[PDB]
Amino acid sequence: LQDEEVNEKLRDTTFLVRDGDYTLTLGGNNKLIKIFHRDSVVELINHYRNESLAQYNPKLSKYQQDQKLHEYNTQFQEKSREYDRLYEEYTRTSQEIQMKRTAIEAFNETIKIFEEQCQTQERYSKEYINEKEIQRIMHNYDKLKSRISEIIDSRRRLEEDLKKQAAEYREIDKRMNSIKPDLIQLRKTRDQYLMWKLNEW
Amino acid sequence: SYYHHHHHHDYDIPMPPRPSSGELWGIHLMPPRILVECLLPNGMIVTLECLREATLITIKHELFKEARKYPLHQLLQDESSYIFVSVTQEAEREEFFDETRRLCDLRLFQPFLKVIEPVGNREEKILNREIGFAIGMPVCEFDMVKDPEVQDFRRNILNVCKEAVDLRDLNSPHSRAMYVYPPNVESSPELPKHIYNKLDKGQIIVVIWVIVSPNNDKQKYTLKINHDCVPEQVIAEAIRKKTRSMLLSSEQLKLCVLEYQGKYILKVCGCDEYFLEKYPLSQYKYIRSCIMLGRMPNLMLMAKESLYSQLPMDCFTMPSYSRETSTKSLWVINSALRIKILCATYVNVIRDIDKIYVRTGIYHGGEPLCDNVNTQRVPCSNWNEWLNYDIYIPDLPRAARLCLSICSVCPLAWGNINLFDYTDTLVSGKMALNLWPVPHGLEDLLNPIGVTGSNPNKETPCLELEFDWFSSVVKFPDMSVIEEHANWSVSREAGFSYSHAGNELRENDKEQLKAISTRDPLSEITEQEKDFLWSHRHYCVTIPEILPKLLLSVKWNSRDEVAQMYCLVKDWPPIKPEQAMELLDCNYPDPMVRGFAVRCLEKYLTDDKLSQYLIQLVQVLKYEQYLDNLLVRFLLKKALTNQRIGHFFFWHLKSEMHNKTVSQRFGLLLESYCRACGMYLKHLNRQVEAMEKLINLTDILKQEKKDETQKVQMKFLVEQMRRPDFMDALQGFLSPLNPAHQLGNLRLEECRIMSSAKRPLWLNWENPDIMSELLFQNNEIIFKNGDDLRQDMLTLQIIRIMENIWQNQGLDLRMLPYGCLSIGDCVGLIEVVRNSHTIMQIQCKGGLKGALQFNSHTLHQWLKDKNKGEIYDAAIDLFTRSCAGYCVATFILGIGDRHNSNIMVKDDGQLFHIDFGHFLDHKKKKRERVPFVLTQDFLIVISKGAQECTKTREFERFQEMCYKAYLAIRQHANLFINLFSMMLGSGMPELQSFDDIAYIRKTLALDKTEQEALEYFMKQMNDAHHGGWTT
Ligand SMILES: NS(=O)(=O)c1ccccc1Cl
Ligand SMILES: NS(=O)(=O)c1ccccc1Cl
Ligand SMILES: Nc1ccc2n[nH]cc2c1
Repeated sequence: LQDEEVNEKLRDTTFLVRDGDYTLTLGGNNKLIKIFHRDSVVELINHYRNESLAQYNPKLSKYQQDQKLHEYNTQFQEKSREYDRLYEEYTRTSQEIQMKRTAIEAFNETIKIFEEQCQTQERYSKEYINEKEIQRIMHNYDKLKSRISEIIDSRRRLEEDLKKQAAEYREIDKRMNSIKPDLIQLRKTRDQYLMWKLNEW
Repeated sequence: SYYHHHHHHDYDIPMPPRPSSGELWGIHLMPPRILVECLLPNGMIVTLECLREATLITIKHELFKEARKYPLHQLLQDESSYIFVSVTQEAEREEFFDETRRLCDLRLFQPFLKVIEPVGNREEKILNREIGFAIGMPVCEFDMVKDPEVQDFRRNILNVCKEAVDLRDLNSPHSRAMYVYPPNVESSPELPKHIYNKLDKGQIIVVIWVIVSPNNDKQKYTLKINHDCVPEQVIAEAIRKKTRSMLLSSEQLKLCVLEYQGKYILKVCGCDEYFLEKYPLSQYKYIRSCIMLGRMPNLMLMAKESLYSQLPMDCFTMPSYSRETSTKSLWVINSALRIKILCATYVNVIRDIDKIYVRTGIYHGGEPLCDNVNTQRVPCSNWNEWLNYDIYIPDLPRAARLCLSICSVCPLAWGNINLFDYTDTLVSGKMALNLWPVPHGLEDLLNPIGVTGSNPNKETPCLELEFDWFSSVVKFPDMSVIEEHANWSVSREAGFSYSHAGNELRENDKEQLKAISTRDPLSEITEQEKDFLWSHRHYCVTIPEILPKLLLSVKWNSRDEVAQMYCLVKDWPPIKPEQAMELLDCNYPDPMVRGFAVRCLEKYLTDDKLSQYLIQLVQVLKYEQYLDNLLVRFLLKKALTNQRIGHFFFWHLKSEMHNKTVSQRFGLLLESYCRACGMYLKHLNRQVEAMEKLINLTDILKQEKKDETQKVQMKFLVEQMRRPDFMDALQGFLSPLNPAHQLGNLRLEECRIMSSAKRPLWLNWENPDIMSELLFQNNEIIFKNGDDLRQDMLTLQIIRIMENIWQNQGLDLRMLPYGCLSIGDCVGLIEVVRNSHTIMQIQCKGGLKGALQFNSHTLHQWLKDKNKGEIYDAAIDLFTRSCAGYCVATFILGIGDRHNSNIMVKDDGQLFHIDFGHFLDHKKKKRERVPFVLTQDFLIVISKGAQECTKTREFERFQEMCYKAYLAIRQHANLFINLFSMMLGSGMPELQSFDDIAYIRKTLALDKTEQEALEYFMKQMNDAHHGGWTT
C-alpha cells in the first residue's frame, strides 16, 4: 500500500506504483490503467504481478538497495565533457572525411581532362611530325606530364591523409562505445544517492 | 599552500567547420591576379595570368589574342563558336555558358579552363545551372540515380507544377500579380476592440499619394474613411479629391471618377506590398500595424499598366524527363513474419565490450509485437538466422516498418526499413542497410522515430538482410477489398452475448467521451479508455475532435480494427487545421489518416495561416514514408500559387540541404519548385549568390583574420566590399527576411563587424523604392555566421503565435518577435530593430561618472527623457504590457535565464527579449524555473515612480494582465504541444522526444484544474521574487 515522470524515469524493462486514483504502468510497451476501490485493494495487486489478469487482452519494482557522497558527479560530468568533445571531434571529422572524398573526386576528374589533353597533343604531335618548331612543340608536351605528375602526387597525399583520417575517425567511434555504458552506470548510482533542497554536492 | 604542492604533469598549454568551399580549393580568397592553365583542342596549354575578378568574356577575348603567338594556331574558329569548362569544388564538369560571370564566382577546384564547342545546341535548357545554383547541388546528380521512386517522383510531381502554372495565367495579368504580390492579410476581417478604440467609431485617416509628370513632384491626398472600406473605394475617394473643381458639377465629377477609377491600384510606400483584392483596409496588416503604432498609412496610386509591366510570363516547359505478375493480396499469404539477419561489417569496438547483437522490432511509431533480438554470436571480431516475429502477415498495417540496430554488453548503429514499397508492394529479397550512428544522448536501444531508409554514406556499418519470398509479388489490398472486410466484420460484430469490446444504447458516459475529446495530445490514454473509445467509435463521428485519440486507440496489428477505421476516416467530417496538424506528426504514419489531415488543410487553412505554420509543415515532410505523397503535392502547389509562401518554402528546404538525411527528398522538391516557380528563380539566385559571398567573407574573418585587432579586420572588410565582384553580388536583391523589402546599393560607410566573436556583420543597404522617405531609407540587417538560428527561429515563431492568440481574444500584450531566418548550417539573418538598447546599455548611458554603482531608477529616468509629457503615461503602459506578455511566454517556454545583456528596451518604452538560448529548460533539469525575473529596475517603471513598488495599484493591474494572458495560452495549449511535436524531425538537441516537450505541460499544468493552474502560476511567480504574488 504505502510500505509523466513515470514515462521519463521508467527508462526500460514492468511494475510501477503512481499517486481510479492510482495508476499501473507495466505485456507490451508501457501500458496503463486504473479503477476505484471496486473489488481487497492491495492483495489483488500481488496477483496480476505474477499470475492471470486474463480479464483483459494480454495476461502476461522500487525501494532501493545494492549498497553518501559527491564524488561521482565530477566523474560523471567530466567524463560527459569528454564524450561531448568526442562527439565534436567525431562530428568535425565526419564532415572533414567527406570533404576529402569529394575533393578526391575533384582530382580524379580533373586528371581525366589532363589525361585527355596529353592525348589531344599525342594525336596532334603524330599528325604534324623545322627541327626547332618540333623542339618548341616537344617542350610544351613536357610540362603537361610534369604538371600531371604533381596533380596525381597531390591526390595521393590527400588519399593517405584520408586513410589516417578514416582510421582516426573510426577510433573516436570506438572510444565512445566504451564511454556510453560506463557513463550510464555512473548516472544510475547517482539517482540512488538522490533517494536519501540540501544538495550542495 | 594552495594545491598541496601537487603537480599536474599533463598540463602543457597548447565550428562549423574548416577551410575550403570558397573561390578555389582550400583557399577562401584567391589572390588578385592568378595563373590559369588554359587547355584547347590543340593540346596546347597556354598559361594566362589574369585578374581574379575578371569576366570570362575577357579571358576568352584575351586568349583568342594570346593564341596567335603559341604553336599550331590557324585552327581555332571565330571565338563566337567556343565555350570554356572546368571542374568545380562539388566535383562536376561545368560548361560555362554565361560568360559575364567572373573568374572568382566559378567556384573552381584548381584554376584551369578547358576550351570546347557547345554540344546539345540547347544552351536554353542547359540553364538549369541556375537550378543547381539555387538548390546547391547539380541537377545531373539526380539524373544518374538508380532508385525508381526517385526517377518517378521527378516525372510525376510535374502534374502539380503544370496545374499550378495554369492557375497563374487563368485571368492574366491580375492572376499573375496575385501570385507575385499576394495580399498580406490577417485571417479574420473583424477587428479587435482595443484596435477599434483608436478610430472615431470606425474611421482612419489615410494618406494616398500620386506622382504625375514631371514626376519630380508627389502629392498628398489625405482622406478619412471607414476601417471596413475596400481598396477599390479608397481609390475613388482619392480621385474624388484630386479631380474636384469649380468647373465640375457633381454629375460631371461622378463620370470623371468611374473612368479613372479602374486604372489604378494601391501600393504601400517604400516597400513592395500591394492591396490587390476585396478586403477591409483593416484586414491588411500594414494598416492594422499603422493603427496600433500611431501612424497614418502612406499608400500610393499606381497605374495598373506600370505594375503589369513588371511581371514577365512564366514560360514554363517540361524537362527532358518526359518518357504484370497479376498480384497476391497481402491477406491471402498464410504466414507469420520472418526476416533474415545475415552479416554486418565495419563495427567499431574486444577488451572492454563483452558481446554484440542485432536487435529488431516491427513498428508504427509504437510497437505491433514482441520485438526479438537474435542470439549473440562472435562478439566484435567480424549471424545467418531466419528470425520469427509474432504477427500474421495479413495483419501488417500499410505504414508498417522494421526498425533495427546493433547493441552491446547500449547501441552502436541503427537503421529502419519500410516493410512496403512505395508501390504498395510487400518487400521480398535481400537488403543492404547502411546504418546511422546514434544521435548524441539517445539512451533508448532502437530508433523508430528516426528516418526511414539506408544511409547514403557507403563508408558505414552496412547490414545485409533477406525478406521472406511468398511465391509471387505481394501487394497491399485495394480499398474495394478493405471496405468489404469492414462491412463483414461489422455485421459479424452484431451477434454475441458477453461484456468486452476493444449495443446501440447512448447513456451519459457519452460525456466521459467529451472529457477525453478535450485532453492535450501528451495526456496519456489508458487501455480501458482505448477500449471505451474503440467500442463507441461510430458515435465519435458527432465529436470529430476526438479522432486523434480514437486513432491511437486502434490496434494497427489487427487488420479487422484498421479496415473499420479506414472506413470511418473515409467520410469522417473535416476538423480544424490546428488539430489535423497533430495528424501529421510521427505518431500518425498511416496514409489514409494523413490524407484526411491534408484534406482538412486544403479545405480550411488560409494562405495566411499556412504561412504562419510553414516551418512545421516542412519538417513534417521528413516523417512521410515515401517521396511522393499528398502533403508534398499540397505544399508544392501552395508554394507555386503564392510567392510569399514559395519564398520561405524554398529557404526552409535549402537551409537544410547540408543535412544528408533530407538532402535528396528536399533537393528533389526544390528542383520541382525551381523549374515551375518562374522568374523568382532569378531573384532567389541573386539572394543565393549574395549569401555565398557573405559566408565566404565571414569564414575568412572567423579562421584566418582572428586577432588582427578590430581595426585590421574592418580594413579588410571594407577592402572586400569595395571589390567589384562584391558590389555586383551584394547590391541589387531582395531581403530574404522579407522580400517585400528591396536592398540596393550597400552603404559601406555604415557596414561593420559587430563585436561578438562569431564575427556577425551589420549590413546597411539603401532602400531603392521611389517613396522610401515615407517608410525607411536605410534597411539594415545582421548576417551571423556561427550560431545555429533554428531554435531562435522557433521561439520567435511561438512568441508570434501567442501575440495573436492574445490580440484576437482582446488582450493587447505587445511582443516584438523580430525577424530571423536560418539559411544553412548555423548561418542566418537577424532583422535589426532600430532605436533599442540593452538594459546594460541604459545603465552605462545614465551611470554617474567614476564607477561605484549604476542606480535602479536609471532605466525609469531614461524613459522619462524619451517619453516627456502626456506621452509618459502611454510609454509606461507599453512597457507594462510588453513586460507582462514576455514574463508569461518566457515562463511558459522556459527559455534561458534573462539577464541585463539579453533584455532590450526601445525609446518608445517597449521591452523585448533577444538571444533566447535553449527553450524547453534543456540542461538545467539535472526545476519549474522562472527565467525572466522582475528586478527593482523594472518594477519601478511599472509602478511609475513609487518606492515600496511591489504593492502599488499599477503593479496589481500588471499582475492582472499576466493572469489573463497565462490562462489565454492555457486554453490554446493543444496548438503549442503540436507545433512542438511536429518539430521533432528537425535536428534540434532541445527536441528529441515527446518527453522533452513535457516541460510545457508542467508549466501550463494541464493535469490540474485551472484554479490549480493559476495558483501554480502565482506560487511560482511568488517563489521567484520572494515578495508579491498572493491573491
Ligand atoms: N574498401 S575500399 O573502400 O574499396 C578501398 C580500400 C582500400 C583503398 C581504397 C578503397 Cl576505395
Ligand atoms: N547573371 S549576371 O548578369 O552574370 C550577374 C553576375 C553577378 C551579379 C549580378 C548578375 Cl545579374
Ligand atoms: N481565397 C482562398 C484562399 C485560400 C484557399 N484555399 N483553398 C481555397 C482558397 C481560397
